[PDB]
Amino acid sequence: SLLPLSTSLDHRSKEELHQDCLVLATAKHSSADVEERFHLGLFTDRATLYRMIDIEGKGHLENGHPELFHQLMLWKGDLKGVLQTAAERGELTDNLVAMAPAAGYHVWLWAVEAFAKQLCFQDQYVKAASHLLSIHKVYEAVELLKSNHFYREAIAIAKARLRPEDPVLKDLYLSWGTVLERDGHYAVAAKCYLGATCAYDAAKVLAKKGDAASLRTAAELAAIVGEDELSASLALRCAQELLLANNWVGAQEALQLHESLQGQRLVFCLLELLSRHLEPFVERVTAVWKSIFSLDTPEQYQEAFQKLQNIKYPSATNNTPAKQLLLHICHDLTLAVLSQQMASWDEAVQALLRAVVRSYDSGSF
Amino acid sequence: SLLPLSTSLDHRSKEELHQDCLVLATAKHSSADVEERFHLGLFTDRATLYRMIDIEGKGHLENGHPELFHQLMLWKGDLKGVLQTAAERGELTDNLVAMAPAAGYHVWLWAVEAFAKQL
Repeated sequence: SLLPLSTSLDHRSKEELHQDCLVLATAKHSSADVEERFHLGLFTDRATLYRMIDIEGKGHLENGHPELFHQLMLWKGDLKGVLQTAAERGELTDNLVAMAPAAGYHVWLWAVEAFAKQLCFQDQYVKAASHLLSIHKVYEAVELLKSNHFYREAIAIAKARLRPEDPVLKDLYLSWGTVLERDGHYAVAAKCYLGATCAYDAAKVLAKKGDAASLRTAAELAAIVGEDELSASLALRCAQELLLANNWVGAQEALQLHESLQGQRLVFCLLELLSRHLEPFVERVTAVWKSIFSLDTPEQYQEAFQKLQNIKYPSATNNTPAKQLLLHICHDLTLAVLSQQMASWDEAVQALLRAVVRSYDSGSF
Repeated sequence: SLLPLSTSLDHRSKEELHQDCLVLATAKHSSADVEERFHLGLFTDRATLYRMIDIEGKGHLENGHPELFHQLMLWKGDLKGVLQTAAERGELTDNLVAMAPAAGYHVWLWAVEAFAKQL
């Protein structure tokens, strides 16, 4: 058990025990004979059981039980010495630090501070951070935790200690988000940026994913945080990225989140009509605009055109997939069918010529 | 690890994370929607991550890890309460008594005296 050597050399032959008793009688009544048998320190005097305990401690190596090794000094009473020598060999543990304040408060503080290091090299940074929290080392309990690549617990501790207006918590959010940027987890990065009371970059990091659903969610987030033009740009960008597989009406309703993409809405209507034509038109277009989009009056029919003539697309060279080529052609056709009525036909014929030239240029027959 | 529930309901589908981000944006800018998802307490405010930690603690029974259960209150800061309730259920341990003198000397004395009985 705790003293295997004593119980081993205490159940010997009866003659051995008789000799031990004789030696004890000789030593008690008065002494190099008692030195050979250390266990008589249990009965002889105080100066001998100390040596017996020391022998037991140095014998407590082969069984790998440093807890009893360090507890024996508590019986001897040298708590300070065993605490000091335990950290040097990397043997300080929770058991030893339990009686750390027995010798004094400063002794306990030294014990926990030293145990923090060993827990650091023993992949126990959470326990170390808790121990630094014990002496109310609030600021230090988070820097090592985040440096050890543990941001969730660090932020939890910082919020538990520090008030929300503290400057040493937003840095945790920004650092965790920046780390997550390269990891490809843009949603949680946007969450971290949102929690850092700076949502301007949250929409951008959410949009950085590139998926149409991610683009739309970034648009909605930017609308929520008050970035109206940013949300409008995000919706416009998700519009084309939604049209690839089979989605036409989904992008039609996605363009509705802000009241600045009505021209894009009626252009994507032409996209749908031209795509269906691949399975008159100039009047069916405006009829569908009147019916579905509920825009039937010359009044706004001009101001819905002036916002569509202000944007220009690239030259649309030969090397490009036909999708955005058709999108640009249909946008120009929409501009033509707009300008054909409220003004002279010069703009209509010019826009029709522009559309036909764009279609011809990119080798598209 | 220490918070299996958070890392479980934090690696969900991308649409779920987008909805969580939308709810966080709605709650930050001003709220019964944030109550359903407790992990937003990590980002929302102080009054919510306390409830998240409490939920984690009450979920720390099925895995049989009372050490983390009692360490979570150290993060929350109620060392006295966790020390007092640990002895009643027979869960006071060497780890808990390590930070016993953090709240005070008499607290440590009570902690060791109570741990003596359980031992």
